[PDB]
Amino acid sequence: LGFLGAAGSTMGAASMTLTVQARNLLHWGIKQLQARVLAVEHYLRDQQLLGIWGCSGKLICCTNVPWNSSWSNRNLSEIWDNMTWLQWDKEISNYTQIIYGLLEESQNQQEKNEQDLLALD
Amino acid sequence: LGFLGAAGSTMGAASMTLTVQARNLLHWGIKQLQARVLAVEHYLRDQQLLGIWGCSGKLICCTNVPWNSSWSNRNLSEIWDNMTWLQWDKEISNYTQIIYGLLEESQNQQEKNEQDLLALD
Amino acid sequence: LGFLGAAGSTMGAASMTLTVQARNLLHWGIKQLQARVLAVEHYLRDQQLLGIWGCSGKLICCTNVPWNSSWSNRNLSEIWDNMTWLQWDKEISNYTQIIYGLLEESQNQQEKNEQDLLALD
Amino acid sequence: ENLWVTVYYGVPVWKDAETTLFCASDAKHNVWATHACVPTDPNPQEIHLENVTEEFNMWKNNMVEQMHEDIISLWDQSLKPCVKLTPLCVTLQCTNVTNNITDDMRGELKNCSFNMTTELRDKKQKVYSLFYRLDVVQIKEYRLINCNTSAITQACPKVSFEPIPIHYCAPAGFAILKCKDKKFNGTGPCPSVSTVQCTHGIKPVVSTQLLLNGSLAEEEVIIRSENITNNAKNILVQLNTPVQINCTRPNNNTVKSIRIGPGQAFYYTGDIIGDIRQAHCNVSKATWNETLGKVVKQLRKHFGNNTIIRFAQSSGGDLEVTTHSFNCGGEFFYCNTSGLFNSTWISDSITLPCRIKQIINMWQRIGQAMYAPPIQGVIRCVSNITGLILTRDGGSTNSTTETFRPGGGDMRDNWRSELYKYKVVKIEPLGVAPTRCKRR
Amino acid sequence: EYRLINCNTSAITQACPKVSFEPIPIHYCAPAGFAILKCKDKKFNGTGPCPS
Ligand SMILES: *[C@@H]1O[C@H](CO)[C@@H](O[C@@H]2O[C@H](CO)[C@@H](O)[C@H](O)[C@H]2NC(C)=O)[C@H](O)[C@H]1NC(C)=O
Ligand SMILES: *[C@@H]1O[C@H](CO)[C@@H](O[C@@H]2O[C@H](CO)[C@@H](O)[C@H](O)[C@H]2NC(C)=O)[C@H](O)[C@H]1NC(C)=O
Ligand SMILES: *[C@@H]1O[C@H](CO)[C@@H](O[C@@H]2O[C@H](CO)[C@@H](O)[C@H](O)[C@H]2NC(C)=O)[C@H](O)[C@H]1NC(C)=O
Ligand SMILES: *[C@@H]1O[C@H](CO)[C@@H](O[C@@H]2O[C@H](CO)[C@@H](O)[C@H](O)[C@H]2NC(C)=O)[C@H](O)[C@H]1NC(C)=O
Ligand SMILES: *[C@@H]1O[C@H](CO)[C@@H](O[C@@H]2O[C@H](CO)[C@@H](O)[C@H](O)[C@H]2NC(C)=O)[C@H](O)[C@H]1NC(C)=O
Ligand SMILES: *[C@@H]1O[C@H](CO)[C@@H](O[C@@H]2O[C@H](CO)[C@@H](O)[C@H](O)[C@H]2NC(C)=O)[C@H](O)[C@H]1NC(C)=O
Ligand SMILES: *[C@@H]1O[C@H](CO)[C@@H](O[C@@H]2O[C@H](CO)[C@@H](O)[C@H](O)[C@H]2NC(C)=O)[C@H](O)[C@H]1NC(C)=O
Ligand SMILES: *[C@@H]1O[C@H](CO)[C@@H](O)[C@H](O)[C@H]1NC(C)=O
Ligand SMILES: *[C@@H]1O[C@H](CO)[C@@H](O)[C@H](O)[C@H]1NC(C)=O
Ligand SMILES: *[C@@H]1O[C@H](CO)[C@@H](O)[C@H](O)[C@H]1NC(C)=O
Ligand SMILES: *[C@@H]1O[C@H](CO)[C@@H](O)[C@H](O)[C@H]1NC(C)=O
Ligand SMILES: *[C@@H]1O[C@H](CO)[C@@H](O)[C@H](O)[C@H]1NC(C)=O
Ligand SMILES: *[C@@H]1O[C@H](CO)[C@@H](O)[C@H](O)[C@H]1NC(C)=O
Ligand SMILES: *[C@@H]1O[C@H](CO)[C@@H](O)[C@H](O)[C@H]1NC(C)=O
Ligand SMILES: *[C@@H]1O[C@H](CO)[C@@H](O)[C@H](O)[C@H]1NC(C)=O
Ligand SMILES: *[C@@H]1O[C@H](CO)[C@@H](O)[C@H](O)[C@H]1NC(C)=O
Ligand SMILES: *[C@@H]1O[C@H](CO)[C@@H](O)[C@H](O)[C@H]1NC(C)=O
Ligand SMILES: *[C@@H]1O[C@H](CO)[C@@H](O)[C@H](O)[C@H]1NC(C)=O
Ligand SMILES: *[C@@H]1O[C@H](CO)[C@@H](O)[C@H](O)[C@H]1NC(C)=O
Ligand SMILES: *[C@@H]1O[C@H](CO)[C@@H](O)[C@H](O)[C@H]1NC(C)=O
Ligand SMILES: *[C@@H]1O[C@H](CO)[C@@H](O)[C@H](O)[C@H]1NC(C)=O
Ligand SMILES: *[C@@H]1O[C@H](CO)[C@@H](O)[C@H](O)[C@H]1NC(C)=O
Ligand SMILES: *[C@@H]1O[C@H](CO)[C@@H](O)[C@H](O)[C@H]1NC(C)=O
Ligand SMILES: *[C@@H]1O[C@H](CO)[C@@H](O)[C@H](O)[C@H]1NC(C)=O
Ligand SMILES: *[C@@H]1O[C@H](CO)[C@@H](O)[C@H](O)[C@H]1NC(C)=O
Ligand SMILES: *[C@@H]1O[C@H](CO)[C@@H](O)[C@H](O)[C@H]1NC(C)=O
Ligand SMILES: *[C@@H]1O[C@H](CO)[C@@H](O)[C@H](O)[C@H]1NC(C)=O
Ligand SMILES: *[C@@H]1O[C@H](CO)[C@@H](O)[C@H](O)[C@H]1NC(C)=O
Ligand SMILES: *[C@@H]1O[C@H](CO)[C@@H](O)[C@H](O)[C@H]1NC(C)=O
Ligand SMILES: *[C@@H]1O[C@H](CO)[C@@H](O)[C@H](O)[C@H]1NC(C)=O
Repeated sequence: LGFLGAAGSTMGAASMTLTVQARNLLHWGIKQLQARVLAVEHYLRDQQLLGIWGCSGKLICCTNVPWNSSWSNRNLSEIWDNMTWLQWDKEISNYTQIIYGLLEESQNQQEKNEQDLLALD
Repeated sequence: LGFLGAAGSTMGAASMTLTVQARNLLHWGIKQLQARVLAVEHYLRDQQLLGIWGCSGKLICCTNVPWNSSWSNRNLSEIWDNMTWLQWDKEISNYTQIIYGLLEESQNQQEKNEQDLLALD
Repeated sequence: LGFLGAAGSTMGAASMTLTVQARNLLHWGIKQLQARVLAVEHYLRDQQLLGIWGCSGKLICCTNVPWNSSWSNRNLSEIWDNMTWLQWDKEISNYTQIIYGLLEESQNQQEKNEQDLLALD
Repeated sequence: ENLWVTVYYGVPVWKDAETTLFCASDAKHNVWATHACVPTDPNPQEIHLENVTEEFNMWKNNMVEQMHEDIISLWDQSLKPCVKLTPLCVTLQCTNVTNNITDDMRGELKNCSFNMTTELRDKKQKVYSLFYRLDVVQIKEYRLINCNTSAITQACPKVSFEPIPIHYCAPAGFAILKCKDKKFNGTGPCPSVSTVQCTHGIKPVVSTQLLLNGSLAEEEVIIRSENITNNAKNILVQLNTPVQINCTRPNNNTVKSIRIGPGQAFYYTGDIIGDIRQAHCNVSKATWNETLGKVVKQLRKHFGNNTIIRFAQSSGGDLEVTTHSFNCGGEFFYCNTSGLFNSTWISDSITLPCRIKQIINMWQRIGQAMYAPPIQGVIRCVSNITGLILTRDGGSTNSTTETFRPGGGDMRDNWRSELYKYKVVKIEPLGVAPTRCKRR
Repeated sequence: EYRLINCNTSAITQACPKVSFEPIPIHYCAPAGFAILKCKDKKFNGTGPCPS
């Protein structure tokens, strides 16, 4: 189970290696600087997105957005055992923009307001 | 609803857009790199202030530091419903370093010890 | 107790200053840019490591991984009151990689699984 | 009551700031930015900010300085691969040209010859070419202008000088504010403010005494200066209507070239085909007459009632500031603007003579010089005036009259006419507030 | 009479006598966030799916 050794594995099996994958995410002088700056800017963008979702403290988290069955006509056991993450990512690639927008609107925007009201009272 | 569209809104109304604003915060080759490196450093420094305060998990948080209302003689409705954030920033421009110092020292130092004492037993 | 003034004190006393230390952790154009970029990558890697451990929100945290008695033949109160951090770091320098691996492997891998089951219910 | 400190992130507050801006362009070789920059956003966004009165001050705008340094460095890069003319500083014996010529001031065009080197170190050749009087100084024996002051570099003939628009875009964490208010004088609070990711494209058009190919005022002629009461200051006038400029060179000049050394070649003016005639530029009389009347009316508002306003040609200084510089086809022209400013105001066309110079120094730098290659054939160039640069001869309190003369000599003042609209600010997302709340 | 070839076209620079032209093996490595995949197949014509 080296880096990306999980790539051919079922989506469920792959969950065992998430930590390992995370560890590997982080004029000649100009070439070095452009590559390094981009690696950092990219890294931070992913972390900011999790921070909006409130999931930044975890590799795995749950959300309050319900699944739209039209995104994929499959059973839970079907997805977790009969597919790889590579196949899955392609299958729902049309809806990733929608899901990200829903996570912010349905959870982040709603929860911060309700918690503020409780704090205010 | 777009970036800085909240500038004319009241401080209370403006709070709806905080997430939107957050998303947009993140020879010639040298000049371009200096701008990008500094943009990253500035971003990280603000995150460090929140991390010390313990507020880094949220866009909005409460603290244990009392307002000390003599800093400005205004009512909450006079501030939140009748004024912009742009105007507010000027009203407390001479107290900002004081408030930040209070948060780092008067709150975090007490909280870390009480949490450790509970952990010890 | 200025920057690194704590270094002369015993390990227990040094804990008072952790915030002070935290504040200071963050042709010719190439030298300037490379120095800044490397400082940032190092900073971010330490935060990533804490995130794996689940301690990213705190200066001080506890884990459920047991201490190996072979790592150091000393009393707990002896270490805190009779040593400096500079001395302590040398005595366990052979075991640092082992401890870091245990925190990642032996505890956080289990908690993510239990949380998934609780969230599922 | 029991108010507490709270913290907010993402707060919509900005502060004045200066930062490097990223150049971009909508745009085979050209001296301009297209080689040094990236493609623009095809659909720029703009957000109006309601109830915002943000202050602008064009005279302190750092964007002007940033553009200047980028333009100078950009221009210099185009000459780095190009041919050096150091071997050409010679005795250069010359004689008067005799032909079917209507001429100019006598001696304006000369027939010169010199001993020049060849591809081989062992051999020399005798050559001849035409030169303009402006490029030749008497020692009969002559020297090329600046042979005793600087090296001369030949511009590469393949490279176009035609202006290409330049856009500037903010880096993350920064934003560019734009003043939309009509009839803004460049200073004070702007009643209507909006935010843009990038600026409108600005063409690097170089001219003196008149502003060419720029933006027009939306409704009426706008007069602005750093200090309206200080006669030393340049006054920029933006027109609300265009006035065209039609320039031509009728002579049908030809171009010949000779290889010099193993790595270089030199281009020079050959025999002129047909009659030799004076280069010139037209200015419409009727259009200009109306244009001046509008400017005078606005000047009276700034300088008071019943003041007689006159215009005149510059009293002195170098050719760069006493004449109107053009770049058409890569040829550099200097024209006498007298007759445009020859008027007094109380209550079909003009033809201006022009001269051509092949040795120029666009940025007025000591120790630098460039030789333009000659352009073959007849040149026609059509462009327009979008503003004027004026100075006062006044400051006197002893008269009921006032006189204006053309200003110029500082390229930064031309860019101000397009950049006065913009300001750069930094976004500061962190802030605090009193609202009552509790926490564990 | 003769001319060195291309005196009519370009300047000529003498190679420095102390500089060898002997090849040195070069390895290329990925930046962080990237990885290089290697095809292990045999009789591969450089295109299409690689089975390993
Ligand atoms: C070309 O011809 C003109 C006209 O004859 C020459 O200009 C004259 O120069 C002389 C001698 O100094 C003066 O006395 C005249 O007043 C000039 N005539 C003008 C200005 O109309 C000119 O010098 C000749 N050029 C050469 C190189 O011989
Ligand atoms: C380069 O040569 C020109 C021409 O000789 C010099 O300009 C002259 O300067 C003297 C000083 O006595 C004057 O009397 C002349 O009127 C000038 N001639 C012209 C045609 O303007 C120039 O000074 C020399 N070098 C520099 C740096 O100026
Ligand atoms: C643009 O117009 C404004 C007024 O709309 C000018 O503001 C002046 O500021 C001075 C400051 O001492 C005041 O004394 C003046 O009373 C203000 N206006 C007037 C009409 O007096 C501003 O200076 C103008 N900018 C320029 C460059 O002229
Ligand atoms: C201006 O000069 C050019 C040549 O430099 C003339 O172009 C020539 O036109 C004749 C027409 O019969 C052709 O045969 C030649 O081959 C052309 N020469 C070229 C293309 O180099 C042009 O006609 C002249 N313009 C005039 C006389 O008005
Ligand atoms: C600018 O205006 C002048 C004056 O009308 C034009 O001069 C005439 O040009 C034509 C050829 O285009 C000649 O046949 C006339 O004899 C000229 N009139 C004169 C010399 O009095 C001139 O051509 C105009 N320039 C342009 C580019 O249109
Ligand atoms: C533009 O041309 C005018 C002439 O049309 C030049 O001015 C003349 O200067 C002489 C000497 O001072 C005066 O006697 C004339 O009265 C002026 N104009 C006349 C008489 O019409 C003017 O200097 C030229 N401008 C440039 C920059 O060369
Ligand atoms: C001002 O803009 C006009 C329009 O682009 C320029 O006229 C063009 O010039 C180019 C380059 O010579 C020609 O290819 C175009 O055909 C011209 N357009 C016409 C004649 O309609 C004019 O040259 C510009 N002025 C300056 C000083 O650059
Ligand atoms: C490949 O498939 C086999 C079953 O055919 C499975 O046992 C093995 O774990 C899979 N390999 C990976 C990397 O998923
Ligand atoms: C699922 O997606 C479709 C298409 O956007 C939408 O019409 C439907 O309302 C969605 N269902 C949600 C909660 O069910
Ligand atoms: C998914 O559930 C349906 C229920 O009818 C079943 O018919 C189908 O075979 C299931 N798919 C898989 C892959 O088990
Ligand atoms: C996903 O998007 C691609 C690109 O538009 C499209 O070809 C594919 O059919 C889509 N998949 C769907 C709609 O299931
Ligand atoms: C308000 O705060 C200031 C310090 O900023 C303090 O000096 C003053 O006494 C305070 N007023 C109180 C606590 O009533
Ligand atoms: C603030 O307004 C409330 C009513 O909303 C009023 O009861 C209170 O006295 C005000 N506080 C002041 C004026 O300090
Ligand atoms: C809002 O503030 C303005 C001054 O900016 C004041 O004139 C007005 O009375 C305030 N409105 C209230 C308190 O309702
Ligand atoms: C804050 O300082 C400024 C000068 O920098 C002063 O004009 C203003 O009155 C001060 N505010 C308070 C509340 O003292
Ligand atoms: C503690 O250290 C000993 C070696 O001194 C090792 O054999 C034992 O497995 C360790 N216990 C752990 C790592 O839990
Ligand atoms: C640890 O404490 C014991 C008594 O519990 C004592 O005998 C021993 O010397 C101590 N070890 C030290 C100080 O290293
Ligand atoms: C730490 O313990 C040693 C034991 O020899 C003692 O000599 C030393 O003085 C102690 N340091 C203290 C008490 O600060
Ligand atoms: C740590 O390793 C070094 C290697 O030289 C060794 O000398 C030292 O005794 C080791 N420390 C312990 C406590 O084993
Ligand atoms: C000023 O703010 C108010 C907030 O309700 C907004 O309705 C208004 O449109 C803004 N400006 C103008 C000119 O209306
Ligand atoms: C001048 O015109 C005449 C008559 O057309 C022509 O013969 C002559 O060649 C032209 N110029 C010269 C220098 O001969
Ligand atoms: C070129 O050199 C020769 C020999 O000195 C001389 O006769 C001739 O006049 C020179 N040509 C020029 C244009 O000076
Ligand atoms: C313009 O210059 C005059 C000279 O007396 C000065 O008095 C005035 O303050 C200046 N106006 C400005 C700087 O706006
Ligand atoms: C150029 O000629 C046009 C007519 O073709 C005329 O309308 C315009 O005024 C001229 N521009 C000048 C003289 O600057
Ligand atoms: C320059 O003088 C030479 C003398 O031989 C003549 O051949 C040539 O045609 C002249 N050039 C011009 C443009 O008159
Ligand atoms: C400009 O036109 C007006 C009539 O509209 C005329 O009176 C005036 O004399 C003309 N030009 C000048 C310089 O007066
Ligand atoms: C002169 O003053 C009158 C009012 O008395 C005004 O109508 C006119 O426009 C003024 N003229 C100017 C400012 O040129
Ligand atoms: C310029 O104005 C003066 C004074 O009215 C006049 O004598 C002169 O002829 C004018 N020049 C031209 C070219 O009209
Ligand atoms: C002025 O010249 C510019 C050159 O680009 C042209 O785009 C503009 O339409 C002209 N203005 C006129 C003819 O009114
Ligand atoms: C240089 O000489 C070579 C000899 O083969 C010839 O082929 C070539 O055209 C020449 N180059 C030039 C630029 O005349």
